[PDB]
Amino acid sequence: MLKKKQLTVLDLHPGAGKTRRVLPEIVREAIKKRLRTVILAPTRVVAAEMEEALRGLPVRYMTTAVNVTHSGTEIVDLMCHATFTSRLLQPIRVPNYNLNIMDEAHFTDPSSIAARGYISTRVEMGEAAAIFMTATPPGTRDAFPDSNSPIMDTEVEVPERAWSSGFDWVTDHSGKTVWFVPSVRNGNEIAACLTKAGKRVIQLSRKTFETEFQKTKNQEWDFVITTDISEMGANFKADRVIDSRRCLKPVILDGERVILAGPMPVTHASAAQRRGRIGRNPNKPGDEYMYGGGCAETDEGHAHWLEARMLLDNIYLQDGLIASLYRPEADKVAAIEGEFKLRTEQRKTFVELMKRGDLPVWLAYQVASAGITYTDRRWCFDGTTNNTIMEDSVPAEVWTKYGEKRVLKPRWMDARVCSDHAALKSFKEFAAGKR
Ligand SMILES: Cc1noc(NC(=O)CC2CCCC2)n1
Repeated sequence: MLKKKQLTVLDLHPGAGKTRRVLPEIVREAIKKRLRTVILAPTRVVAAEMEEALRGLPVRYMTTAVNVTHSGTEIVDLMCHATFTSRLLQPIRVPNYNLNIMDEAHFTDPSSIAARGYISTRVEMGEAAAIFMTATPPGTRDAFPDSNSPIMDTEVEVPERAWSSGFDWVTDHSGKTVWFVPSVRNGNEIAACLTKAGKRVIQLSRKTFETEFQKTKNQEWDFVITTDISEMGANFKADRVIDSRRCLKPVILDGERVILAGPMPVTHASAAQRRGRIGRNPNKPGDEYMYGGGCAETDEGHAHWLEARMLLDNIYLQDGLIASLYRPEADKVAAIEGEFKLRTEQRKTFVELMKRGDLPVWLAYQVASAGITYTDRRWCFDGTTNNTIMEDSVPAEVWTKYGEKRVLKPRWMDARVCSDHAALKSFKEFAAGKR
């Protein structure tokens, strides 16, 4: 496993103990061999759970999700997927880790795909070893993998709107349900319907995950309404998963705008991970998985793989060489390696628009490659009229940094900047020069 030029896919079924049993074995083995090691957690929630499984082992925790005084002599680093890729993009020294361990290595967010591309390229160059930990490696066709205890799989019509009748099985349940919805706004409507029915609902999304997930432990609940973010190692004590089997897909249209297409079927990997939230207790057979559609390989043409190429094109590897995508997922995008390579100043802008600016990768690239500096926000208002951002059927309005009320009308339209109320609120602050 740990010998150089080796990439190992640890593809044990969900709940088989890859994180709490195998990972500590690997780490103390790497420490014994004096292997400089990075451990990549998908979320800060998983990072904290890793500290529990690795407590007592000398691990440097490069995340504020853990309150640990470090000795400085640790050769094992732990950080989130996004942090790894961020540090590669920034002008700071990143060690050339001899061992690279990515947990929940199926994560399809751009910074996770890029991290796999960079790591797998170093392995292919014979410079490092890597272990990708996931029950669902890229290209999985099995949406019903093995589990610790038998699961009741039922294909059933699943609501995606509020309902008044026809779905008694949803509310008649007396256990705890994790419900995968295609979007935040879709989850809002389902959540309000359940709450009106007397249910206690917790809602999880990417922006609220590292805070709202604590509620699943601190208070009692009946339903968790979650987007696909809970595919990344989120553990619940539930006995039922309701799966719409649907997701949104960011799609670049004509190379000039990003739309959120769908909802449309999830991949087999996503369906397996959603189902894999339950059936994890061998002493509690008969957890239920209700799914409301089929699977399809909807990661092809998905904007995240193009955005991953935008990131990797701007990460130094060796002279002019450029890291390739991890080969099992390299065909999901039609992109020329290097075509998004920016020069020094435009690359700095690109990085700042993604970090401080909190813009989607694709949008950050359009602005940076147009030669616009980070604080120049005139592009948020000089787009075409079809690019007018709407909220509550009225055009969105902000006060510009000059003190002028203007309609939000970005030169490049990325639907992710206004996918829900919170997203648009953040983009309005950006357009106003507030960060
Ligand atoms: C999903 C999604 N939304 O935005 C992003 N941005 C990035 O992954 C860029 C990386 C990560 C941190 C800074 C550099 N991914």
